Amino acid sequence: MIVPVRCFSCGKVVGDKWESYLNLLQEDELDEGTALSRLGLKRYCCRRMILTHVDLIEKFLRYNP
Amino acid sequence: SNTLFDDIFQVSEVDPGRYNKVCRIEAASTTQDQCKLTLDINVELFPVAAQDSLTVTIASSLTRSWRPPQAGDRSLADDYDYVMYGTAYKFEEVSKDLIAVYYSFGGLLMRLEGNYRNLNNLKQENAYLLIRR
Amino acid sequence: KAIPKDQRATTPYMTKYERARILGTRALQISMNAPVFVDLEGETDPLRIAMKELAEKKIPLVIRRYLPDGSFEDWSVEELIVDL
Amino acid sequence: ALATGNWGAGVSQVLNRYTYSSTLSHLRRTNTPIAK
Amino acid sequence: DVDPAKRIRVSHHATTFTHCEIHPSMILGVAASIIPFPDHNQSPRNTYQSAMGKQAMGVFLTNYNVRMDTMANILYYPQKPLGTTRAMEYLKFRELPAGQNAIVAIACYSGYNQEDSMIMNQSSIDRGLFRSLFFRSYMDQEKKYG
Amino acid sequence: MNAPDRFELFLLGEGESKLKIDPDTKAPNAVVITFEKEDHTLGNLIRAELLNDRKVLFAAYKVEHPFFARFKLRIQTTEGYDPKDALKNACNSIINKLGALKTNFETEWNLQTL
Amino acid sequence: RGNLMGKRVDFSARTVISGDPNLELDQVGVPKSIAKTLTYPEVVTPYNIDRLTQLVRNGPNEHPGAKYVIRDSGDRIDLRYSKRAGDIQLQYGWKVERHIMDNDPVLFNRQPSLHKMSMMAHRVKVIPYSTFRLNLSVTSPYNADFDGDEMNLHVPQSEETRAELSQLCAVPLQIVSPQSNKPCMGIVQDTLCGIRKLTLRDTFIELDQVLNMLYWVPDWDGVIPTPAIIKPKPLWSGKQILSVAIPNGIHLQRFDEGTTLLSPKDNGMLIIDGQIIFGVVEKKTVGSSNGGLIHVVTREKGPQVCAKLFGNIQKVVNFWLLHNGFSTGIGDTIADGPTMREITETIAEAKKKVLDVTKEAQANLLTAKHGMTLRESFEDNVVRFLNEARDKAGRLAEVNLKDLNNVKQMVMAGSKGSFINIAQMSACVGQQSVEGKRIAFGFVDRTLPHFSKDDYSPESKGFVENSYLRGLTPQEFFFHAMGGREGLIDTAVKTAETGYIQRRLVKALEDIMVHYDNTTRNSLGNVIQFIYGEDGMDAAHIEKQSLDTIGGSDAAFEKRYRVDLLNTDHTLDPSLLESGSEILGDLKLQVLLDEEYKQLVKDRKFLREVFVDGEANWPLPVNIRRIIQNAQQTFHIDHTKPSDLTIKDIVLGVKDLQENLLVLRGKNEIIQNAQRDAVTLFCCLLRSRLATRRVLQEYRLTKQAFDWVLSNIEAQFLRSVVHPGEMVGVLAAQSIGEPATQMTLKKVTSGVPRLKEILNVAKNMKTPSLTVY
Amino acid sequence: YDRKVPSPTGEYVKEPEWVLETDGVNLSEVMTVPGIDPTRIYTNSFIDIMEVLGIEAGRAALYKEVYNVIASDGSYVNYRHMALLVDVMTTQGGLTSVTRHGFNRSNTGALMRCSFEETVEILFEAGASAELDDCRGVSENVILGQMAPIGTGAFDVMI
Amino acid sequence: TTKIPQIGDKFASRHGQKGTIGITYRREDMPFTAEGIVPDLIINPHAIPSRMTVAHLIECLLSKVAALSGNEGDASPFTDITVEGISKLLREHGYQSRGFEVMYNGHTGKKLMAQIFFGPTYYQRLRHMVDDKIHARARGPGLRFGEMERDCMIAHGAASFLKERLMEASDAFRVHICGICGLMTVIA
Amino acid sequence: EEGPQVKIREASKDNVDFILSNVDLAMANSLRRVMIAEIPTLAIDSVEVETNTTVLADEFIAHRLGLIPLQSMDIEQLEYSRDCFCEDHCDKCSVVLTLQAFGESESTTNVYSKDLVIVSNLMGRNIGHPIIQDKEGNGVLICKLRKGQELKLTCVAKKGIAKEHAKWGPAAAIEFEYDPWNKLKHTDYWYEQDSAKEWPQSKNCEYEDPPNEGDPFDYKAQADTFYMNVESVGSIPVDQVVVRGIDTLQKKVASILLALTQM
Ligand SMILES: [Mg+2]
Ligand SMILES: [Zn+2]
Ligand SMILES: [Zn+2]
Ligand SMILES: [Zn+2]
Repeated sequence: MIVPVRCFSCGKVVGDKWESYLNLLQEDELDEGTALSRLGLKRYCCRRMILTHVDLIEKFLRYNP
Repeated sequence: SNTLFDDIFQVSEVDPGRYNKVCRIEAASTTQDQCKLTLDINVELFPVAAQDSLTVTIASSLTRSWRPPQAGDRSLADDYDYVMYGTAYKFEEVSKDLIAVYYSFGGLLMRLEGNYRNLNNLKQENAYLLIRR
Repeated sequence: KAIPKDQRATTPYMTKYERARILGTRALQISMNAPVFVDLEGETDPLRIAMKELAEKKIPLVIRRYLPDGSFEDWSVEELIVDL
Repeated sequence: ALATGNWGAGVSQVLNRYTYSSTLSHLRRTNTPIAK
Repeated sequence: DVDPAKRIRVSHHATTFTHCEIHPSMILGVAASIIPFPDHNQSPRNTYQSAMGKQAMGVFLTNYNVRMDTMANILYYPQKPLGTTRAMEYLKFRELPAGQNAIVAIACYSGYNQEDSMIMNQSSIDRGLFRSLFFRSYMDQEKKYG
Repeated sequence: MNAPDRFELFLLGEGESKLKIDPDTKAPNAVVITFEKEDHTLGNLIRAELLNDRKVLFAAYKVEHPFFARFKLRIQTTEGYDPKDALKNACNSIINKLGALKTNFETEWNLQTL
Repeated sequence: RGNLMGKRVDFSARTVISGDPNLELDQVGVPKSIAKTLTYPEVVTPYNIDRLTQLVRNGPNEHPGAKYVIRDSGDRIDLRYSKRAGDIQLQYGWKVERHIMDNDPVLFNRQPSLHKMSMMAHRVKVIPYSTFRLNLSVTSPYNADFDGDEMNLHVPQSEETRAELSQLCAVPLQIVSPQSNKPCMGIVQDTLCGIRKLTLRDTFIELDQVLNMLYWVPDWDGVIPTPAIIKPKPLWSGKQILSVAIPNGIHLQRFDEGTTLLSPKDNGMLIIDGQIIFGVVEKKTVGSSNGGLIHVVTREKGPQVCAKLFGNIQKVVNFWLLHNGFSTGIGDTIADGPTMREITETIAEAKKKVLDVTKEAQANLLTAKHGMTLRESFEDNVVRFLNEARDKAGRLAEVNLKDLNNVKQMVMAGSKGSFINIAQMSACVGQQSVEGKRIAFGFVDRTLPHFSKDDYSPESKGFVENSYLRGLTPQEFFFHAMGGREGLIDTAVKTAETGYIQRRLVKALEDIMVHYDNTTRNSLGNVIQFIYGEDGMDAAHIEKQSLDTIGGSDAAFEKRYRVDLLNTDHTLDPSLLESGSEILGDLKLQVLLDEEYKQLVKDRKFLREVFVDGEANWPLPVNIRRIIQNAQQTFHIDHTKPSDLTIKDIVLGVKDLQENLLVLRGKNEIIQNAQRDAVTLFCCLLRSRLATRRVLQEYRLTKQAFDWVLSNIEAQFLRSVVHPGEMVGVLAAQSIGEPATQMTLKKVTSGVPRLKEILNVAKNMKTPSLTVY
Repeated sequence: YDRKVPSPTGEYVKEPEWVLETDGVNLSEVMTVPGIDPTRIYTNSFIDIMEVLGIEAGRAALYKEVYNVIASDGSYVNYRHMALLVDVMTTQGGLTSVTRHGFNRSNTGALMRCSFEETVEILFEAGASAELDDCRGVSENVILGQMAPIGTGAFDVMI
Repeated sequence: TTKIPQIGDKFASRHGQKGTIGITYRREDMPFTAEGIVPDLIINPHAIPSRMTVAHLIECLLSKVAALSGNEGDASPFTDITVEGISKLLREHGYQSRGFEVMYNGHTGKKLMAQIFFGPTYYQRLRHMVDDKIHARARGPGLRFGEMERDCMIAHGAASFLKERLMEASDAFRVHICGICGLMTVIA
Repeated sequence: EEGPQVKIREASKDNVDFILSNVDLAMANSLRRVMIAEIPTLAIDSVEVETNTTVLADEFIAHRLGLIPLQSMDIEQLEYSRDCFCEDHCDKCSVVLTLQAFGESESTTNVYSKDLVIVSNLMGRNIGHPIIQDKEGNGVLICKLRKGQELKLTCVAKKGIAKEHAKWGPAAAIEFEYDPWNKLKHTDYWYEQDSAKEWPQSKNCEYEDPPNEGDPFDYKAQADTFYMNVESVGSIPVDQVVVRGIDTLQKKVASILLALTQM
């Protein structure tokens, strides 16, 4: 279920970075740790937000109707 | 409106048993080998160490709520540096030719040994402890 | 089976259960707009009031203490000492 | 039998479904009727 | 020579070994396989936590929307746990997690978290922390042999 | 279900006033002000300011229960100095101070590049 | 019958509890919604119409509102569906079933209810969210925690019923229970932890904070205490203000292992006039202990004042703890490098002994103990080596723990933690066991298929050498699993079998009560105890006191209580007494003194025939020691001038007092003896304390202070007598059955199993035994 | 074993002494054996103490025993309570168990928790055998709308 | 429905220790790190010792690490992962090795005298929430009152309360009885 | 140039590191709290749903929409619905946006906050505008649609403050510190052998002079100088949070002065 909009603990908007993130990984073959820092996610509260997310909306979409 | 005890002491020991701000001073008076002192001090606001010749005074003066400034330019029983307030609780016959005294300053303890004091030491709460140099 | 005002051996004092049932009853009556025998110092609560009437030994009630044999003793609220 | 669970008892139960692991854990379950 | 910081193990005084465990952590069941460091944990506590995992919320199926059952709790934002287990992978736990990586603090604060109560960050409850969906469903039919 | 409306933290209800001044009984020249719809922000701030006034003999505040956005502030002053005035001064000071800060910060900000 | 089982429950509610540091000991937080639901039928009155009318106007769904209005003719006006809700001119006599409001008495209880304390009465306080809230200190009487427990609120419905709650079972009136014969509630968790920290000598508080603390105490008299330090910086001691919380005229003395009116370690406890003079305030002083600040204040200042004492303390101490914080992490579970070393060998040599003892047995050099097998005495010795290894490894660990170590801190204050914990966390976990033996050979001749047969080493049969911090090994993890499990299995049993017993005890004594003839009988009128507890006393008015007379040498006994006016040396030095000089030689007075001293000796002999131990400390009503200190500073007595006390005043005063204690009043031969009996032990204490020398040489009392004390003792003694009506049948049962529901574990049957053995009068006991002398 | 004993000077002295602990019982035949103080001999089987020394002894024993069970937990409980237990368990000359002996009674009436739903056959039988109910039980008085003669209701209030 | 975390709700970590909420504070009141991080949850230190629940502490320390470095923390049971090694990694990241951190009080801004164990831990959300158990029966004109609560009330000696509770409000009736044969055979 | 003075270390569209000196810990602290919770901001606070064939529920989507940051520079002139005399809302106390998205392609259609369409008259004031700081310009991912799923919504954003709901939070996370060296002694460090070696050091240390081995404790020193850094979600310019925050706190104390007046 979708990237949280905003990190729980401080509110840094973290909803506009899912895709950016998944890209810094795939093509730029970066470690999760470096990707995050480059998305500007410096505090661990903000980090755990993206790192820990599971994009279930992807398997949710796979059902026909 | 009085002064109850005056004398200079030569501190022989300074003990810090797990207290980062308080120590136990056990000094031996000057002159009378009879007189001996035990005290708790805030080595943080007023340091102390080996064979220091500290002056000590008791009295009961300069209980209604406490006030702070203004008198800063009025009363100055500040002729000393370290100063405490506390209540006295008991006099014990240390048997013989010497009578002791236990003082409690909100926790910081004090024991005094002598004799002429029977006349110089109160029988009630009030009691300030002053120290200088 | 009755026991004369003299010969009473029971306690001179009021037990908490007794002082608890009196305040109860009395309080009840007061709640039922009953004649009050005290001068309110501006008190509104009935229980509160009953405690005062008890305080001023002004409660015409009598406690009948039953022994287990069947006999009994009658003590007037007024006598009973109220310490607790 | 499969609806009730009374062969002829407790066998057969509504599959747990609160959490994915709670379900796994239910299919991996055991029971002992009735010296240590 | 031996890292002191490591647990003390006995030895391999054996020249008769017939078999060898695939891995010792394979003595735990489903529940226990989700506990981090159950080996640095008091014996019973593991049995309590095994029971509670069943009382937990999260995605239990990626098709909950298409299902019609008496009650179902879905966690708004499930989260794979930062600390895991080489065994969680076969229990597809990171896929259908239960739980959320909350930023905890062990401290005596307002006195409002004694005898097992917790102080929870309101502002985060707002931004979505721990919200869940609740789905109940009733059902009925018509007559019988009438 | 038994949760009050969030806006009840800052919006005064019916018959409530930002301030209630009851005269203290225990000590002389003492007062207890009750601030409604205000938390520590204003509370701890004013006790601070009030404590610079050498004519303020006593000054503290408390929020008796975190469920209610309100707090009491007690203020004792020397004889002949109305505690109300003591509060008025602290408030002014708290402002002039924030006056300077707002000014100085904007200034500094205007010299920044980026 | 469906009503006798309380099935049809009216006017009650139930929800989750959650603690609240700002509720008073006797309150109970009620969620607004629940309050709007529970009602109380209040008749209209010249003194409440105003209020009652406003509630009716507020209606059924705005808290200080109401539902139904009942008129003279028993009619029921429903304020939610009624064309005349905006009208209604309430009348004297009508009833307005209001909503529940603040301060209403209500019965609150957590199940299972095995006490009285598990069903006490609180003042309501309507609050916002949806959980019943209560003061933390009320936690143990109920035996509740906040991991989701639920509790029940009951609402009295009559004016009689209400009083019965507020006057009989109110929370403050239960603070000192008659079961443990001490205070049932103390200070805990955060408040206990903080009160220790706040109390160290090292702890100082400056003006900014001192003032906020002072204000937090409601009963505070707005009088800032003078700083303990006035020098370069006026600073206050943690004790200083915590004393603000303590009411005046409260005296307490402690003296722990090394305490000495100078407590170099800040040991013991010394409070005078409600001012703490020395000692760190921890569990012993403020927990639920026998001589505690609580037990005392309750008996001295009253239950309501003691109720607020919890509150005031938890307000200052909890406020202080908020701005200092306390915490706990792994760092706290780590031992110094050298310490781990000294521990890793302490175990290593422990294994050696085990190894040797094995080689010795394998050679058949072991000589079995008496009645034991070579095999049993081997296990016995091996187990002993390992537990001994576990304990010394532990003390090693416990020792480095700095004064900073948060875990040590929680252990020092007495709020969670214990050697066994630090020992198992930081150093070795221990030997696992099951059925009082090490891991058996469930597999043939072995523990697990990872070992060879006939292997009795420690690794093999259950020893866990590692710590929780270090982690268990697979083999360790499993045995431990086997043990911890046994701990779960019987915990389940111990729970059941006890709940059984407890209910079964209540059945047998539920009908026993104390009657107006001060007797204890059952429903049949049969006598069970001619005097309750044999002394007619009420357990809650009893305290442990020491009868000085028993102990010591006959010599000290004489230097103490002996007075001989006819003898220069051993007489009353005229400094003690006014008529001391002119008494030297009074023949007629000696007769009195001699008759006194004789009585004291008869007593000393009697006490030594009752308590063969030589044991002097026993619970008895009226704490005399106190009444006296309560004379030392109430009349400001100076131990300098002589007393204006007559040797008769004392001797004849103390002698008359005894005529009044009274537990029975029968005006006949039999009862008058009972009276003498029931009072015998107490008088022994009385006579030993108010003995002529003592009252003159030990505590220079004056004819007034003494005349006061006498007067006082009589009062306290009479308040301590049991009230006819007390249902001691239940009390007793519940008093044995609740402390039995906490038991959960040198070879003998103990615990619930044993108790069940006893209560069932089982002829086939498991651990018989004869003890011959 | 240790044993505080009086000294000829008066103080109590720890005067150690030898004691035999046994794993089996035969009180009757061991008291007789010479060399032992038949006065101090003890057993934890109160049932045997009673049979050899009389119920009053048994009572003391039974208490001494109940005590240890609690004491062994560090716990403490006021004498009056266990004492009362021990007495109820004794007043009839013999040791009576409380973990439910009778299937009907222990000390109740013919109305309290009218169990069996046979308040039907119970009332018919109660009429047959002129039963006299004392009405001292809480629930019996409930059915009469009265307070039972306990605490608050153990005395009448009058005008 | 959408159930949002309420004061009485149930939560638990994975170390056999559940625990309801006892209040909620807004980020400004919560204690804060110097970086500006503030907690989501605040459990009581007093719930650790007696529990021997050390894995919890490790998991947290290990988690602070994983987050800080974008790695996945391996908390499997029988590995060689140590508290020491993890502390080494945490320290490289600039944080004090055992998890402690200087924090400030939200009301005052002043520092907290003690440092606090701060970091992420996995917490679960248990079902059966308060707004599902609030039941409050009143119908004027557990939760049952059984033999057990009845006994307690008798101990208290609350005689009249027991009458008011166990009874069924059926309005007391008035009858005239004969003193010789207790039957209601009196013509009044 | 008077009491509270500022020294800025860094600045940007999102961050501002500065040093506050000649200020009590109090003011420094309140000012901080204010920012975190008492500064007006515009946020979607009402959502009407026409069509939702998405795999997310309505309240789920709605919660995110309320979370999407929106311009708020001219809020100081937009009104609080509860104060506007209209019946519900209007261009005087709100901003209405609309979100219409339809799964067209078979490549999974993403919905972003840039698909929000303001339909009310913004009356020339800069306010209400999905904020976007993305590289590709898609300010926050709202939802995902498959083959042919719909999603028709109308959102009404209102002037709000964090206290009511964290969404009206424009401050992200504040860095606070003072007395980098424990000179003041407001903390008792927990050590295991050497405190000074176990606890790292703050970059603020660099900006203050060490303690010097044998100097006695300065019992008269109080807390001066605070090293802060205010982050910003965007809804408002960094420099603005600080200012408005100071404004708000300033107006608050003002209200107490007015209150004593009316009194
Ligand atoms: Mg519980
Ligand atoms: Zn964040
Ligand atoms: Zn008749
Ligand atoms: Zn409008």
